[PDB]
Amino acid sequence: ESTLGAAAAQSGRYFGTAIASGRLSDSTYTSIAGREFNMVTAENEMKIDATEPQRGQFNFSSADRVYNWAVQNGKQVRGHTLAWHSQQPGWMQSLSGSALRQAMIDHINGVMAHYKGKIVQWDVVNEAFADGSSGARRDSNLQRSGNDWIEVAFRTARAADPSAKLCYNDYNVENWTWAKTQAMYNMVRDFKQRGVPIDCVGFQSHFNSGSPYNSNFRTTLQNFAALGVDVAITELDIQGAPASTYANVTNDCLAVSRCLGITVWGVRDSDSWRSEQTPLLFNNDGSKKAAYTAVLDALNGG
Ligand SMILES: O[C@@H]1[C@@H](O)[C@H](O[C@@H]2CCNC[C@H]2O)OC[C@H]1O
Repeated sequence: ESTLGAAAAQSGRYFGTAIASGRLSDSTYTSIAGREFNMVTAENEMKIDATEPQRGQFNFSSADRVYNWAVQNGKQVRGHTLAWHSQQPGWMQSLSGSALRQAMIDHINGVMAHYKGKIVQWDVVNEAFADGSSGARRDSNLQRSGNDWIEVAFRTARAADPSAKLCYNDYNVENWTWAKTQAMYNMVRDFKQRGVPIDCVGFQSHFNSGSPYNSNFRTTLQNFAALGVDVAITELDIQGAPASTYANVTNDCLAVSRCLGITVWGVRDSDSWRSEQTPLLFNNDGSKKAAYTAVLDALNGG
């Protein structure tokens, strides 16, 4: 096949991108993204602050611009994200304890109701683990509300939209030997033992010199799949966009039956949150980089 999404679809997978609503007037952006991807994540518009800028007062305008663009262009949508320490609106940042817990639940219920039946995967909880050697939970208002915040978010989501696949998403959890990875593994294992409703694990896959790709990513993906969850590569970007690493990651997904697909975190290098690291598949002018060709060839089986 001639495009990433179509090539992925031949093996039953998707190839997605992050979409920014403010860029939906950019003809190069929309035409390349339209052609190449069959899955969309809103880069910012489905986050807590965007969707609930005042408590109880939802604003889906920008989110729906992304959603509607996706489905008008034949893509499915991953919802990102319902419960996270970052990009909280001010009103939620000030809450703690039981009041925060109620607001977290209310936010999940309101957003999922708006999209009920329409979104195939939700990143219900994002980035709950600390970096480094401890495997501890990240300090946040949510974590301070109790260790059960994650499980409660998942149980809330399962009740709100039983059709959605519920994902836990994080970064620096790709290398099988890292403490953070093992913390996430043991959480998912615990959730499956205690009946907590988790369907998928998202590996953000932000690879760079401080958190480099390792061939053991395939092992990580296999081992999580064996716990009885799907796995997905959710926010892939790679410092310098080396073709070799991009091919390795693609082949790791293709090797694991329950790897649903790959999303890259943007279209052109200049669209990237980390543009200075030139970490994506298209040049600033929209042309294909060497890494594009390596991914397409891997998806096509040679
Ligand atoms: O525009 C930027 C987004 O790309 C960025 O997205 C996060 C990358 C790290 N993982 C979670 C994602 O939501 O969020 C910051 C924003 O400024």
